[PDB]
Amino acid sequence: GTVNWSVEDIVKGINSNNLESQLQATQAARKLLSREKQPPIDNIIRAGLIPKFVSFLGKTDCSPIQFESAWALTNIASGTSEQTKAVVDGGAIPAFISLLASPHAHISEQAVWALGNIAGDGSAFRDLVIKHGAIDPLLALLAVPDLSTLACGYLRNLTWTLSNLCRNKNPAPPLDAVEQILPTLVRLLHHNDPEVLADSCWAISYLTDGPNERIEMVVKKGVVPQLVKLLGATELPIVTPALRAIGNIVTGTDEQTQKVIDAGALAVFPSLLTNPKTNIQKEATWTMSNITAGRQDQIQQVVNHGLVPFLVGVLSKADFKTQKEAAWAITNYTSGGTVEQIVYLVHCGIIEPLMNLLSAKDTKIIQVILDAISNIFQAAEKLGETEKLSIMIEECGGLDKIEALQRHENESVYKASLNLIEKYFS
Amino acid sequence: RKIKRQKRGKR
Repeated sequence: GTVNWSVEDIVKGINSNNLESQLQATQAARKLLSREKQPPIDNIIRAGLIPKFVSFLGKTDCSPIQFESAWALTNIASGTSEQTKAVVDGGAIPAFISLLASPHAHISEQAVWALGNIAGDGSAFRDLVIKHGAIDPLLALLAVPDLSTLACGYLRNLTWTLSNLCRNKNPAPPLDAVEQILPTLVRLLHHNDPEVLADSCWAISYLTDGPNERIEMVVKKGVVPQLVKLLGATELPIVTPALRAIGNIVTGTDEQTQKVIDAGALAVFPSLLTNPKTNIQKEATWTMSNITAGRQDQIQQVVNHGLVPFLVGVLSKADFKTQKEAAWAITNYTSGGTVEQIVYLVHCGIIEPLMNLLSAKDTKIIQVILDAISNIFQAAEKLGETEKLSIMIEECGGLDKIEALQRHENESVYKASLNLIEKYFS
Repeated sequence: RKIKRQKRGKR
């Protein structure tokens, strides 16, 4: 009969001098806080119950009240930043870290969960959890010869909490903390549970979202081939973070991008660039745009894998944001590519969709497309085929679009368009 | 050229 208690009754029980009455009331609070219909978190906080729960976390010889208070506090910490803050202000971080070593698995797991919510609030609470020394006991829980001997839910909660310890920026997690976490993270990235894999990929995607030194920390552990494998996974919750991480990595140096290419990533992009999930297509086209910004041999690898027709396709038809990413990929390709590669791009049919996209209201995409067209015209000049390109552009209706752009609000736009008209359409 | 560009309750 710990169901549908009032906050007043919970308070009466917790303020009793009776450990069992306190346990009953704490379980009643846990049940109140574990309902999907507007859990009365703020009422529980206003009642002043957080410090009592925290003190209960330390009652070693009453493991039930440890568990019930840990669960109640976990659900409080799962709410707004102010509610998580109320939990932290009650002294919960060191108590939960001390619980991580509990001989009862459900209590240690609940402490893992609570620390995950706290760390996931933001960079400050993440770093505060780290300062209290959570990483060592967390990783100690995972120091087993074979991860398959752990309970599935326990392992999933550990992975999610570690991922939250890798999450958030301004600042990014401490470098020493990342180095301490990464080996276990790679081990988890090779685990066979789909949720563990998804959360490990999210962690890696966080760690690779930053300067090239962070990307290097990750790539040095040799995870790129496993990331490409997971990029081939059937589960969207795995592919999404895998692709996000690969994109992050190819925002780095040409050597890191080359590690992505060598692992076989481009072979997956025919499907990714046609994926029915809009976000997958957009992220894959963004990754392609940063690969085409690389060296000429890397552009050539893009060509060899047959991805230029897929870029033409996405430019021809896709969500407008994906089309913007595709236009950027084309501009990078044309800015860095050889004359032969640019000619090949034209032979694949880039001109007509590129010109069709010059009717968009977005100014940035117009600038991008005009720069790409200028680069293609420069290649044609180097081949002395500018007249052929001008005729092609005129046949698809692009000359009309550029002439109209000559009188466009933005400045760079009309300047570039007038330059094109004067230089190649006289 | 290159462009750099949670919580869970129980029950």
